Amino acid sequence: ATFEIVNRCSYTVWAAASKGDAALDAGGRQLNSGESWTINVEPGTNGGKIWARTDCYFDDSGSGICKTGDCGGLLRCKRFGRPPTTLAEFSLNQYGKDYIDISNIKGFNVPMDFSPTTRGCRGVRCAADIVGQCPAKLKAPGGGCNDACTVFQTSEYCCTTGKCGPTEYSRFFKRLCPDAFSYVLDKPTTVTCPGSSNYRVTFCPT
Repeated sequence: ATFEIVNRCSYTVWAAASKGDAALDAGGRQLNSGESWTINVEPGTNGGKIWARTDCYFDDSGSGICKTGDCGGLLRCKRFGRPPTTLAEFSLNQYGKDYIDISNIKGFNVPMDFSPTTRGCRGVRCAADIVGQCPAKLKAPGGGCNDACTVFQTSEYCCTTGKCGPTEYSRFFKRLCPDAFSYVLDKPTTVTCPGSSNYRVTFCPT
């Protein structure tokens, strides 16, 4: 499957792609304002994620640090990123279909649109100014808007017991972005697409 990652932000972002225990394609790359990077994700990839990283610094070996979404200090991510990170999530070729969604469960750092470039389904988007409107207690000093689990580490926010309900904090993310997961047990906003669809992830779509 092909995923065209486009940075429409006025600032540079370092795209990242991983399935948790391995990188997807090269795993990461710098995307200056306006640049597009197309990656190939193997069919059947389950639990894949694409996200943007901001304010990064990498040496010649590809090692460094990012203020948001840092993945073990690597340019080419092999693991998931450090919150806050707006997440484009997907599982491909799952019994004949693809499943995609955007999640704020791990916070929000950069606005994003995640849409198919092929026929059969609609896209999802979370482009509201979540960082600007972020509740004071969730603001990340390093940049972005943290999710409540990251900040408070409670069973309720992290849904540790598999039993949790919406909260003042999750409702904030849901109000600004109704089409993205605001907490673990949020009413699903997952989109079903034809198996083997292709996609485009656009940072700062509006």
